[PDB]
Order: sequence, then C-alpha cells, then structure tokens
Amino acid sequence: YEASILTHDSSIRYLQEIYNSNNQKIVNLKEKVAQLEAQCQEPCKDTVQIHDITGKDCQDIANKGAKQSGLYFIKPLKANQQFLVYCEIDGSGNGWTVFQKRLDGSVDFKKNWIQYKEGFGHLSPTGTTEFWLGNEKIHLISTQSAIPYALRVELEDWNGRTSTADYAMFKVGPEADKYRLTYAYFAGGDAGDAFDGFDFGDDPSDKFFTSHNGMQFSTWDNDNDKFEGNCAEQDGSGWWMNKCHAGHLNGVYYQGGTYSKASTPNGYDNGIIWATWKTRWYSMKKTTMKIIPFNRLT
Amino acid sequence: DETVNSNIPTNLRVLRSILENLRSKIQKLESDVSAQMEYCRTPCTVSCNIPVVSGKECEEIIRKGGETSEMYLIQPDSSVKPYRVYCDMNTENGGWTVIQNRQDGSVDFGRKWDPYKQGFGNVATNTDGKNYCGLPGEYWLGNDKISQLTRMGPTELLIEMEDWKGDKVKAHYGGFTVQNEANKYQISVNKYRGTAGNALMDGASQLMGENRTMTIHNGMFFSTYDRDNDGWLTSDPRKQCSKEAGGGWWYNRCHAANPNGRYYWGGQYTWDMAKHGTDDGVVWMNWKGSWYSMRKMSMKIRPFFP
Amino acid sequence: VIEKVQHIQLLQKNVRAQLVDMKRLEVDIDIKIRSCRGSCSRALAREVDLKDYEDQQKQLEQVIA
Ligand SMILES: *[C@@H]1O[C@H](CO)[C@@H](O)[C@H](O)[C@H]1NC(C)=O
Ligand SMILES: [Ca+2]
Ligand SMILES: [Ca+2]
Ligand SMILES: [Ca+2]
Repeated sequence: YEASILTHDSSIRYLQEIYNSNNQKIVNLKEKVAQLEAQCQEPCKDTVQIHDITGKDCQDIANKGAKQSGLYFIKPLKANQQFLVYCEIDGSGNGWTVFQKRLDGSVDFKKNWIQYKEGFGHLSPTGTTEFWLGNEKIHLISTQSAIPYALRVELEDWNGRTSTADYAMFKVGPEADKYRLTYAYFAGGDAGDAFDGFDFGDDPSDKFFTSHNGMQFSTWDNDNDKFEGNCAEQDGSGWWMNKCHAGHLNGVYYQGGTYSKASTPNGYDNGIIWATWKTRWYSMKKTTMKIIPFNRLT
Repeated sequence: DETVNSNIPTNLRVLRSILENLRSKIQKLESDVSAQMEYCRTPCTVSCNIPVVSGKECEEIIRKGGETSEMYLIQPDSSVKPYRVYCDMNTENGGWTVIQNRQDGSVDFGRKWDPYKQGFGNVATNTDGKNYCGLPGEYWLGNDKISQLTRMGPTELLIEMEDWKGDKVKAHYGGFTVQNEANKYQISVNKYRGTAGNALMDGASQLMGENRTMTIHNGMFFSTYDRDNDGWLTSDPRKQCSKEAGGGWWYNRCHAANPNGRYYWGGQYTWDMAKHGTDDGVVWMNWKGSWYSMRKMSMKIRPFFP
Repeated sequence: VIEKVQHIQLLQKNVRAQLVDMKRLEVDIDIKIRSCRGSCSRALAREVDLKDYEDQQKQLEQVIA
C-alpha cells in the first residue's frame, strides 16, 4: 500500500542485489552452454564400419592379418575401381568372398541385366543381409591372373539342416560372353551336384535341359538361355539358365520353403531350389554363394 | 515528490516481479542444460548397411539400377576413398547427390572453417525398422568434396525449401561450380529457373540498387565465423557477415539467402532472439523475406546433360 | 532528478537489457539443445514460451514512462 519513502533506499539497493546476481548466474549458464555445444558436434555412431585392410580378394586380405568377417574394400589386379565386399574369415584363416546371399526375402531378385551386372541388395558386417555382388565383380575376382578359384554353395532348410556343394576352378566370364559360368568339376558336397543336371521324368532330356556348367547368364531383358522361350523371365530372376534349371539360388523366396504348382498363373517352379538336395517344390530358407582360391580349399 | 513519488513504489513492485521472475527462468534453463548434458554421456546411433551398387555419384548409380532413395557409397575419383552420401532417386528423375540438408535442427551448422571443409552432420538414418538407412539426416558434405564433384564436369544445382505452413518452392541452377580451397571455394552459378527466387545470382528482391547487389552470392567466397572471406572490406570486427554460431556460406554484404543458417523453430524470428540481432537462420529473402527460417532446406547436384 | 529517482532510471534500462539478453539465451539454449539430437542418445523435449518474455517487456516499457 506504498510504504515509507525511507525504505526506498534499501529496497532500491535490493533489486540491484538480485539484478547482478541474475547476470552472474547467466554468465555461468552461458559457460555451461558452451560445454553443452561441445558435447553435440559429433555424428551418431554408425554400427556398420569398414576395415582399412585391403587386397585383391578376401584371401589376400585374410592372409594380411584380418581375422573377422566384415565389409572390406578389395581390388582384383585387373579391376579399375576398388569395390566393397563381404569377407568371411574362419579360424583356419580362409578369406571367402561372398557374392550371393538369401535368408529372408527382403531383397527382390527380379532384376534386369544391368542390375545383375552391377549388383544389388545390401552388405552388412554381420552377413545378415541379402545381395548379389554383381556379375562384373564376380568375373573380375574369379579370373585373376593364374589363380584357380573355388565356389562353395551353402544351403539351409526350414529345419536348421545345412548342406554344401563345392565346385573347383569356378569361373565367370566377361560381358562379351554373357558372364558364362564354368568350372572344372564338382568338388564334392552333401548338397549334391545340382549343376550337372537332374532327371525329373517330365522329359527324356531333363539332364540335358538342366545342366549349368557352360551356361551363360540370363535376365528377362537379355535372353541367353537354351530355351526357345525366356527362362529368366518366367522364373523372374537372373541366372545361368539352360531349359531351365536344376539348381536355382536366385529364385522367388517362398516363406515356409514349401510351395506348389498352384503358386503361380503358370505353375512355374521359380523358387530357391537345388534338385540334388530337396525337391523342386522346396525353396531354401537360406542361400549363400562364396568363392576362394582353390589352392586353399583343403 | 507528492504523487510522482507514487510511481516509485509501484515501480519497485514491477521490477521486483521481473528480476525475481527471470532469476527463476534461469533456474529453469539451468535445469534443462544439466539434463541434456546427461543425455550426452551416450550418443545417438545408426546401422546403415551399405548398398551393393556404387559409382562416381548418384547419377551413375541410378543409371546402374540404384532406384531407391537412400544412403549410398560413392567414389567420385579413384584417388580419394569412397564415402557415404544420400541419393535422391525420385525427385525430378532422380540421380541427385545431396550435399546439404536441413529439416529438423538436429545438427549444428554454426561451425568453423575446418568442419565445413571436411563435412559434418548425419548423412542418413534408419527408417521404420529396416537394416538400411532410407532417410537423410541433416548435413554438409564438406567443401573439398563439393568442389571435387562440381568440377568433375558440368553440374546443375537444385535447391529445395519448405515453410512452416507446408508450402514448397525450388531454386534451380543449370550451371554450378565451386572451386577448391586455395581459391576459397569460390562459387559460380548460372541458368536459373524456379519459384523460390533467384537469390544467389540477383540478390534480395526487397532491396534496390547497390543494396540488391551486395546481397549477390554468385562469385562470392566462402566464410565461417573464424575465417572472413566476405564482401565486407573493413577493419571493423563487427561488420563480418559470419559471427559466432553463424554458419559457413558464400557471404557478400551480406546475403540474400543462407541455407546454412540457424534452425529457428516456428519460422518467424526477431532481432532480440538472434545472438547478434543480425539475422542468421535458414533464409531465402526472395520468397519468405528477411526474418523467416525455413523448416526444410536442401541442396542437390547432378551431372548436367543438355 | 534526485539520487533515488536516478538509480531507478538505471535499473529500468538494465532489466530491459537483461530481458532481451534472457530472451536470447532462451532461444540459443533451445537451438543448441535441439542440435544435440543428432549427437546424443536423445534430446530434451521442450518448448519455449516467448510470450511471457513479450509481456514482461511491455509491462516494463510502460512503467518506465
Ligand atoms: C541500403 O542500405 C542503407 C542503410 O540501411 C539505406 O539507407 C539505403 O536506402 C539502402 N538502399 C536501398 C535499397 O535503397
Ligand atoms: Ca530363349
Ligand atoms: Ca559451433
Ligand atoms: Ca571482411
């Protein structure tokens, strides 16, 4: 209610005590703020990192010292640019360069020539992603000056059962020859030599119509199969088609593994199959294709 | 004296209210900073599995099958190591390499010269439970890298922005080049077309004469608050276009637009909000005027094919 | 002007200055806190109410006159 005009001198001298105090605190606050700004300049930590160790291939790298699987940069001797890959390094010190992977169906494999040439999908440090490295890369790797390579095919059903098929002298040719697939011989494996053909009984030429050694790569937009029609298209994928296949790892990913002829408007057997192991109406749950210098495959 | 002495008391009561009020707002702020300091004892994280397909830049990648907009790895030139970048493969026929992106204020842009040289921010982040980072983070690729990409060959620049009301306009530059560091990353643009307003080449629409001219960025040099290379030729340390907390840009005297300005929430901001009263902040005068901070701002480049 | 009536003129401006200074600190802190979003585990969700600052300012410009 308006007090003595004699208090004003203390009251006035009071608002000053809480004024300078305020400015004081504000200064320390700003300091505190400077410190906060410092703890906020960095970017989020990316779990996925790439190792520095490089080489002509995973083996070359593994030998150099790398000991764990993970993404790496390799550059085969004749390659222009270097390119990222997924290396698998076991205890024995074998660097496997993986170029094909299936495990969930998240990645569509109904791609064209270019994409199959360049590669698609994602690379992951924990080999938990699906992909196709790219015909050109695979080619470069498998045809390094005087280095016999070996291809291992690992399968796995919807029951935790795995199998492997190995091929010695694995090779993939240049685009001039449509990335022709070739190998010297089936180097063994409980998975079964599906690349040699398989007799179904539908025709007397089955074996002939389903062999893969020597077959050129095909995609819907680039027919190179031994069929008057289009294998890659019908199955909706990219692969070394004959007429059409006995072993087909880039097939449609049928969840459950078990599919039938009543799965398409044509009854095609366009799944992830490998005749020697399971029936043609069983699409694998996992699929991995890796290579490594033959002179290392035990 | 008599009644004027009545202001004094009612006056003391006022200030008393404020000084004790602020002293509390301070208390609030202090509390707030201590909390954020604790959340910073640990970082944010990402898991960006790298796509297989790669190339010299986004254009080559899309021509190689990369059709989805996400983070890619590119090796512009064989001398330098491959680096992550975000590729816009949908906007106007895709093949756009993002070199600058603003959208939420998650990243600080008021950095020194070195960081604008190397790059900073977050390129990409993981989208709704996915092993690949399909959304772009806020970032500046880094002067060196931008200089190299634009020189590789004829490069066009696409600038996109959005206001806090959902509106969108674009700024296109048929020709865009940024020189190397020795040349202070001097910028050159041309062949405009768009709806955002040609602020880089012409200058602020609101200005006239030498004023609308001294706000022209084309031909300017790059400056950061710790490295003056602007149009202001004087010794007055108080006239520099880039002050603390301000971003690095191609400042003149001083700007028509600043994609690298402070991220003010809401859009409109005033002189008593700005650290220096100067108007830093994601501006593009030719469309929203002088004191408006965009909600989204991005800079994308693509090899120019006539 | 008497001594006391002159010590007030000083404060009025002082607070007006400290108000602007706080208004600024407020925005600065908001911007910086948000910029921790891209570096730290999380960012303190907040919202500044410039309104109170906008009121205390006028409320003070009037009493100064
Ligand atoms: C340039 O700026 C000065 C100072 O603000 C002003 O006096 C002059 O009128 C401006 N030029 C224009 C746009 O007329
Ligand atoms: Ca055919
Ligand atoms: Ca800074
Ligand atoms: Ca200067």
